Amino acid sequence: DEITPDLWQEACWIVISSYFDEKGLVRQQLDSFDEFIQMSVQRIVEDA
Amino acid sequence: MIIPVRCFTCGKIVGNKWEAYLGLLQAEYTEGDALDALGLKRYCCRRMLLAHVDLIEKLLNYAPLEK
Amino acid sequence: VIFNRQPTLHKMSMMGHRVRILPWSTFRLNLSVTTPYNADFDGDEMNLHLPQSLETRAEIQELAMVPRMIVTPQSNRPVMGIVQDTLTAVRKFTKRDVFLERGEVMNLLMFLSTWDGKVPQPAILKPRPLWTGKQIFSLIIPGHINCIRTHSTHPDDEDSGPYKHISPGDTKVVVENGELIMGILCKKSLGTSAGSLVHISYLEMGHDITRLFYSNIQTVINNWLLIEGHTIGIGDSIADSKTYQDIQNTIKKAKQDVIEVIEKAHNNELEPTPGNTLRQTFENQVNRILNDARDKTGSSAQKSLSEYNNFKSMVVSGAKGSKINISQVIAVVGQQNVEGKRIPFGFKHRTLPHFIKDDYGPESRGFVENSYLAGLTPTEFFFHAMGGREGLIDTAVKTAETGY
Amino acid sequence: PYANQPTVRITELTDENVKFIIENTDLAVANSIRRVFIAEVPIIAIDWVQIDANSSVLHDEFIAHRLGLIPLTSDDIVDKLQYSRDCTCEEFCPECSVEFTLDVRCNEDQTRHVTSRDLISNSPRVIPVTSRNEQDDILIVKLRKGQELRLRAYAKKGFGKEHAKWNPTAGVAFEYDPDNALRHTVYPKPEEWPKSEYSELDEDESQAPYDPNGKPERFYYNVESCGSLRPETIVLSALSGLKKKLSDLQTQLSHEIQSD
Amino acid sequence: MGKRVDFSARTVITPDPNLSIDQVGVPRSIAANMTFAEIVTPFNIDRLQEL
Amino acid sequence: GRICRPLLIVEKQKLLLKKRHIDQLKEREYNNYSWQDLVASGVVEYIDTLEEETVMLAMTPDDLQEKEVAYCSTYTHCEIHPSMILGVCASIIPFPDHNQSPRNTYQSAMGKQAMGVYITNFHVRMDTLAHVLYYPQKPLVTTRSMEYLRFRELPAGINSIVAIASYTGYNQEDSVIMNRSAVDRGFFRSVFYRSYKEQESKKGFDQEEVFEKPTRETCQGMRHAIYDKLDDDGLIAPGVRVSGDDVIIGKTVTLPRYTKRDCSTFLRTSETGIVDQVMVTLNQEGYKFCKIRVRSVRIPQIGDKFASRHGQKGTCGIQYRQEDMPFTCEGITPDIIINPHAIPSRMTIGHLIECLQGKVSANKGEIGDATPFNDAVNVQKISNLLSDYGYHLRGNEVLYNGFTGRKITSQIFIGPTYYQRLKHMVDDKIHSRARGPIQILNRQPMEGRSRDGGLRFGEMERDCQIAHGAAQFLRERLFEASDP
Amino acid sequence: QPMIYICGECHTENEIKSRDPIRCRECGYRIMYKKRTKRLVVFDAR
Amino acid sequence: MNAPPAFESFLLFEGEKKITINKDTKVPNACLFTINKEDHTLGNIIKSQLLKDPQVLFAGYKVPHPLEHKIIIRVQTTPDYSPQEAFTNAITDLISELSLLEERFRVAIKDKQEG
RNA sequence: GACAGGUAAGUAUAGGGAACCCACU
Ligand SMILES: [Mg+2]
Ligand SMILES: [Zn+2]
Ligand SMILES: [Zn+2]
Ligand SMILES: [Zn+2]
Repeated sequence: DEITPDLWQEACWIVISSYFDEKGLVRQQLDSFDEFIQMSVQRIVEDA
Repeated sequence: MIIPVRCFTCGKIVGNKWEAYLGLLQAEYTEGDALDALGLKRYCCRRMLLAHVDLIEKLLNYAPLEK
Repeated sequence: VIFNRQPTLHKMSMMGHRVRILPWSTFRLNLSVTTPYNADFDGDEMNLHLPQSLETRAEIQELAMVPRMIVTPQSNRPVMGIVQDTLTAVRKFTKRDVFLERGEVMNLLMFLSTWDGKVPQPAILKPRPLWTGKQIFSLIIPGHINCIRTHSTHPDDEDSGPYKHISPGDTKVVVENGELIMGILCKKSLGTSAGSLVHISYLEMGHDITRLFYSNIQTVINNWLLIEGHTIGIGDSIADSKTYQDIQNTIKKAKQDVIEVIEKAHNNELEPTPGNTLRQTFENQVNRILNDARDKTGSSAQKSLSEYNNFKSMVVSGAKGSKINISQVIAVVGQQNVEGKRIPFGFKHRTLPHFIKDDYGPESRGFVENSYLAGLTPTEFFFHAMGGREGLIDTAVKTAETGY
Repeated sequence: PYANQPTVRITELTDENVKFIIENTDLAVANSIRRVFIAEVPIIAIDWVQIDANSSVLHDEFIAHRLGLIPLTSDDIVDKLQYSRDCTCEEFCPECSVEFTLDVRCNEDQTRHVTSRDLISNSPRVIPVTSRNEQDDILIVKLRKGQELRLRAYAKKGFGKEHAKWNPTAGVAFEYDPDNALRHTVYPKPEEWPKSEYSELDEDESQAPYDPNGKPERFYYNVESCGSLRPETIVLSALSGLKKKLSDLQTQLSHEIQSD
Repeated sequence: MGKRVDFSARTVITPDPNLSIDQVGVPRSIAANMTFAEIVTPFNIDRLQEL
Repeated sequence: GRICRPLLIVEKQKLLLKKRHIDQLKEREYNNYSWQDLVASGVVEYIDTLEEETVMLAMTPDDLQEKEVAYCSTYTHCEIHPSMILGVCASIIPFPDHNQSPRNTYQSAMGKQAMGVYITNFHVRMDTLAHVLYYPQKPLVTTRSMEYLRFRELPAGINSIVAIASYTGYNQEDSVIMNRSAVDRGFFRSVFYRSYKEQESKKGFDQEEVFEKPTRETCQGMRHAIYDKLDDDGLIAPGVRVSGDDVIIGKTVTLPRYTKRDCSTFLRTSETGIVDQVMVTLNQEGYKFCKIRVRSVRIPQIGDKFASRHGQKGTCGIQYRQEDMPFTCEGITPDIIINPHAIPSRMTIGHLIECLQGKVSANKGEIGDATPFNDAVNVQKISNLLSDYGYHLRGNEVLYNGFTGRKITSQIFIGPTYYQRLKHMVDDKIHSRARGPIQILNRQPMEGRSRDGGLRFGEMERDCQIAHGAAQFLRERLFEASDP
Repeated sequence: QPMIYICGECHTENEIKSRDPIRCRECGYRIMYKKRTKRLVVFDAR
Repeated sequence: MNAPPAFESFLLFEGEKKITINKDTKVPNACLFTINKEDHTLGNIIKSQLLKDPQVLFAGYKVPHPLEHKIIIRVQTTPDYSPQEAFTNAITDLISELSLLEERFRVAIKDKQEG
């Protein structure tokens, strides 16, 4: 059930692999722009 | 982008080795074993093969400018 | 042509040169002139101005030419000197046990431009002719200048004890009648320092003679270095297991001392020194302990160094590096400091989230207990990055301040 | 006051390399021989290229560079060939050049490998090394469908000094004093230095005892050929060319002295 | 107090031990672009004519 | 805008992560288990700085491991891996934890300058400026992190046999000697693409622009450059050689040698190459709009900038043919030689370790791992491995002087190392002037080499000349040579 | 006179005349490329 | 742009003397041979042969500048001997060396080929 | 009328600036 250190190296690197597969590298840019378009524009229009 | 024709250091022909190296790799030889089989003794040539990245396939993924 | 490198800090930043046209697309400089220009070949670009009239040409030829600019009025001492490979090579060359065969002396002699054309009597005739680097350098030296210097590694007690004029280590330089009688040349004897051999050459012989002197030193010593060889590698960074163990013991003892001091301070048994709050006193004690540990470790590493070690070669010749540098490479890197203090508690009573609160230990406050070769644990790496950032910022600000 | 009496021993000989030893000769002579192997042995290689069409992902200079790097069998044709510059023909001629033509077009969904096989020579005696009759052909470029590559080239004589492509050798291992008897090097820790293949020493021993009267003899060579020439051909041509250079120098010296 | 000036070149610098300290290597292209005015005299008239 | 990083959660003294999680992640392709699933399961958790202030964190599970004197024993999180603290540029550095930090900082920028394959589809992009290396190579020594920077897909640099030795002195002061034979074989050769653009504007019926092959009899503003290279459309064709100040886009404008003024676009002065390709379109306003991409093959030469991954940069001092270069007992010769004087003060011990492990990996037929904080890798282990392959355990070797064949008294450190050629090339910086065009406002020399400008004899230069006392030279520099 | 251009999308050849609005007659695509010149071009294989 | 043509290394430019002779006035019986489009190969072999020659008080070579392809050989002989004669004899002896080595190598290659 | 071939006559084969940004030593 646990992870011995020898396994732990590969385990942590697999974790990082999955993280980067999921997210990418410009995830912050893409998510910020997507949130802007999706929410903020309508919020501004309504607040007007 | 493509396997260099000669080893930069010593000048041994390696351009005729990339396909065979890939064949061995898919034949499950380790990289060192494949290099030895191809005869790349000097680590200059071994580098020439190991470090190579054949970008030409990615380049060929694009359609030509002309039909 | 006048030759310049921004920023133009002093007179020697702009100096005259005679043009020689060679194929490729760069200005080719002699290595010596780099020092006055404060130039390195890391991509530095330089400007060239061509005087257009005979009057300006004469002005430059008589005032700004590098030979005339050899000695600066700023500190009445030469600005250029033998540097880098040439300096290390000459230090090795002028060692006592350097002997040259007929052919080797042959090549070096003809590279010596000012040579009179007479092969000197070899310092050894039987069982086989052999010259010495000292002989060849005596040929290089111009005129009949007399000079006395001391090699960098010259022990002080030698001057008092016996063998005063016959150095067991050959660490005393004596040029007489323009002949290197004895000693190992180094930065002390060939660099910009006052009373250096180049300085005395300029003072006695003409600036032109000193120019030829520089050129001959560089050419001959480089050609000999072709044979001699000089390198640096992991072998020169490795130390013996005994010295590794000694350094580990020193570090462990220093850590234990710091722990004892911390425990005493927490028990309140510690008391402030005059003119210092208790916290200042505690910091002073910790810093003193760690500095002593680093000094002891560096001394141990330098002792462990062998005569073949290239780091020691280079530091001794004065071409590059320092004993502190060798200590950092071999033994602990040492304490990291920001604003002249240990790493501040950026977090809440914590340098990093990975330490308990109110931890004033060496590791907690950023003491790199590992040598560069041994690598750095992530926290030590971060703290070292902080220190380097401090240095870079200091540079980037002092540039503008000093310019103004 | 006169020449040595060099002797030779071929310890190995294959189609791709020759290993031998030369004794009773000067280190200077040995090193010059090595340098001639590397640099001053004539060879035929592509040096003129005209790209009628090139749709490949690679550009014309890239393709020409690879074509030049391709080696060509030059066992005897080079000797007959004269340097293009020396030759009188206006543009090119058999005496000074060899023509090649390449023309490929990818008309299929699978990648087409334009290898040295496609290099069509005019003189059968001169051909790509791999095309000779297992070694595969030297890849030049890959073409996806709808692509083409047509070009006409000329290979001429030349030696490595002018450009590495004429260099025949593919690794010239040179050695002498396997055991460090002459002490030309200095091992701070000789024990930790692996024995040379030619080393003749007991394992406990690190290096031969210093020889004050020693001099570099028994130079070991291992010349690997790039397939352009048989290694023995490389060695013989190198010696011939060095002798030729010395003879020409003698002629020039005689002319100069006679004029003086 | 400061100006841009003609007859000035600029380029990267590389080491060259084989040059006297007072010498400077210059590319042929820069030398060609640069010219120094020389007055004609019977002494140098032939040389300048050849130039 | 609140920054945040992931962290493995710790309860009591054990990670919430488990071997089952690791296996599911391994099989992520099929079972579709993913990082999002990890986050949902709650093994990992995002933490920002403010929360970090209270979090108690551990390097690795080793800290969680019980100890004779428990330091914390109350951990709450654990690093996924310490190396993650680095960024993109810093990640490509092998053994960064063996260098003085400022050198890592320098490498962070020299990496940005390295030439490689900036994008797979470069063949179509008409980017204003681009550089493409002929033979990129993934480094023989790689941090695990570059697997995600995709450096393998788009490497920028070549693994090169480097000997850290003094040789003829031409590599002194951060200079590097280079193997001319390697350069001939394509070592570090690259191609430089420059994109020019032009458009014909019909702003006014009175005055309009047109692409064409102008003729002296009609148009007036022609230089002596030949327009034959152009075609009937005022555009050059691909595969055409071109030199500096050579018209490439013949354009003309209708005046209010008659009724036509030349507005053609010439090739940048001192430049040369071949027209890679031409594209013709209409801009937003229908006007004809042509972009021309021109490629020039840059062979590395004296003065070109190169750099390792360890803050060690230098210009190619000189190039020696293979026979001139020193050689091992084998035929191997160093592609590059770098003065040893770099390392002492620089503390780029990572450079040396990289060279050693590169030799090891090349001999072993593998890719070395230079992940920073990896206890499993150390100099002693690397040296033992290297010795196993019949080499000196520290990487030293016996080299022979190329010119004379004689052994070299010292044994040279030599081995593979990843080098990278920076965009700044001497050909793009060389510049000189003798009475070129001058500014309009003041008649002083123009600025910038693209305009054939003149160098600035600045205030400190004036002051240095004042100190020299060269009054006449100062007068010439500031008055007679600038704007009499 | 002919001035054959290759369309980007359909990769089709088509003549274009001066003052002619740039648009592939075949696909209405506005991006075209000049065909490779016919001039003699040579490259020493250095 | 400034890169010299590769052939320039070995090709004598129009009107270039392959070899030039001067007398080193500093000492008697001393000559300087400036050889163009030559390098360490010839320089080293000739120097070694001359050093082998006993009458030669002085023999050596150097490359004044690597970017240039010229070499200078300084040779001083005994008064009863000429540097020109020493140079010629050294070249002759090297030529004999090469001829002997060539024929012996041919013999060895043949013999290895048969077995 | 068109179109294909030939003969004769005329035509065609002077230079930006600012701003900002990035990067460099
Ligand atoms: Mg600099
Ligand atoms: Zn190789
Ligand atoms: Zn011909
Ligand atoms: Zn279309």
